[PDB]
Amino acid sequence: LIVTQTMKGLDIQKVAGTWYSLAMAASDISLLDAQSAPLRVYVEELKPTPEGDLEILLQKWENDECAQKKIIAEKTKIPAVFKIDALNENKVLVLDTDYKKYLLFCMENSAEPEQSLVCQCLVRTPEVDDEALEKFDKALKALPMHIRLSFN
Amino acid sequence: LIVTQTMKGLDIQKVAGTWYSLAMAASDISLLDAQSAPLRVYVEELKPTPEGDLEILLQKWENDECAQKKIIAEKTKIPAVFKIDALNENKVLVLDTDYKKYLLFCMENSAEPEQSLVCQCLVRTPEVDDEALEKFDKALKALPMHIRLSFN
Repeated sequence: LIVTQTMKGLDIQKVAGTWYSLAMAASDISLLDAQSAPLRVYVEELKPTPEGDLEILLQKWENDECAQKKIIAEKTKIPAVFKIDALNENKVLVLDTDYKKYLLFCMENSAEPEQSLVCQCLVRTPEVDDEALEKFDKALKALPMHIRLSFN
Repeated sequence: LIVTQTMKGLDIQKVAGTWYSLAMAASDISLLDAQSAPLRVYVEELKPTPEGDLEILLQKWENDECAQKKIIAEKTKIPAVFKIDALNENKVLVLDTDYKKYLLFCMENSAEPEQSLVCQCLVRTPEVDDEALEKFDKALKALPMHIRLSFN
């Protein structure tokens, strides 16, 4: 990705609160094949830390259960780009957000071969509104997504 | 679906030959979740029978293997609509085909609650041409597809 495709003037403190994963897209089928993929998560909550970092509350499908996992994304030199300092490092890219309604973000795997990428459209409330989905779609044409999910 | 969304003037004898599954879409995520779903098949070949019926050579993911399954779709009173006379009956709807390049078809589950539906874009040769994908996309806007796959 590029620094221009990311958001500009992002205020991490305004993304706080709960969010709902509405749609999912991925560059490689496998990445979201079954409930399988390690990138097949659902953002439940976003909590920024005073030092500017990003705490993310996810939920996964684990052993017929809905597992809660908490991972922290560290602030990098570039805004809207966060790093999940793990054995396998991941970068959380925030593309666009109005803070109030939607929030589009992606997770990129560097270690992998080409560009393992996965994005999510997050809505504040599960309203019968579809501006978020639209914004999502427009923001994904410029990317090679091979799988596309939309949730009930 | 409706008799107008199906093809008109379809010549089953011209669809003979081999085909490749290029893209997949489904009305319900589950239907194509992992290699899982019973509708997660890949058309390898289409062989029409003299009596007008349709023999389909599929391949599935079975026990870490690529299983070959042959099912026959019986000719119904309406053209481009075929029935897979099974315990669980299924209807194979052919939407549009130029016989030479692409072929768009869907599989609908009647027994299910609402409208279990799954469609495939089939190409003759895996060319670097994308008219088929386009035709596929246009033919799916008028349908509630929640999952969308595209193969390497």
